[PDB]
Amino acid sequence: RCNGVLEGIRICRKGFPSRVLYADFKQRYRVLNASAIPEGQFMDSKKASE
Amino acid sequence: SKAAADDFKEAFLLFDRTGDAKITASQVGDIARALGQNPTNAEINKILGNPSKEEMNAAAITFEEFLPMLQAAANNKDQGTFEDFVEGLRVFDKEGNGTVMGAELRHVLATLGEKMTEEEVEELMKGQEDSNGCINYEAFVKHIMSV
Repeated sequence: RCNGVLEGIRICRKGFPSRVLYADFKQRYRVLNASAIPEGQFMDSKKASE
Repeated sequence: SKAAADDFKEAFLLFDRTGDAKITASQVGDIARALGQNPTNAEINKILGNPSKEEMNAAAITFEEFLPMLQAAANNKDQGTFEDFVEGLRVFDKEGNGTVMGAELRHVLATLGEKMTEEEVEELMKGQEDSNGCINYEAFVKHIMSV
């Protein structure tokens, strides 16, 4: 607490902590709406995840 | 429900080789597929065992057990989505055209997951793959879903 560690986590969590790289995003989650998420990821590495 | 489809009972008389109106437990997987149901073989296996039914020892059947097992498999037909079948094979080969190289689909269908014999794999590629060694899976999955 006194370190700043817990305060850096706070400030993080306000922002957007976890940030996924797009391919790293495709592969792992395509399966969720498999048809429409796979198409997206393949069709545009980025546009896909979108 | 009947909609009472009495043609399921008439098809049981076409698969029972003894004519006694019983169908062995080893035929129930293939006859659920012939009535318009595609349960995976592990699912057919589980359900069986789930009910303390051993497919290892002699089996008989009665229509009164085969009817409710077909009705328990009939809810799982919502898993048959063709978007995921064509997108599976679209992730299996590069470039923007739906072609699997011959031996890639034959070795994957025989050795990956539920083992399909290479005799059945050759009977499913016969006609859709020409001598270029490239299977167009847009028409291949269309013809596989025509039966």
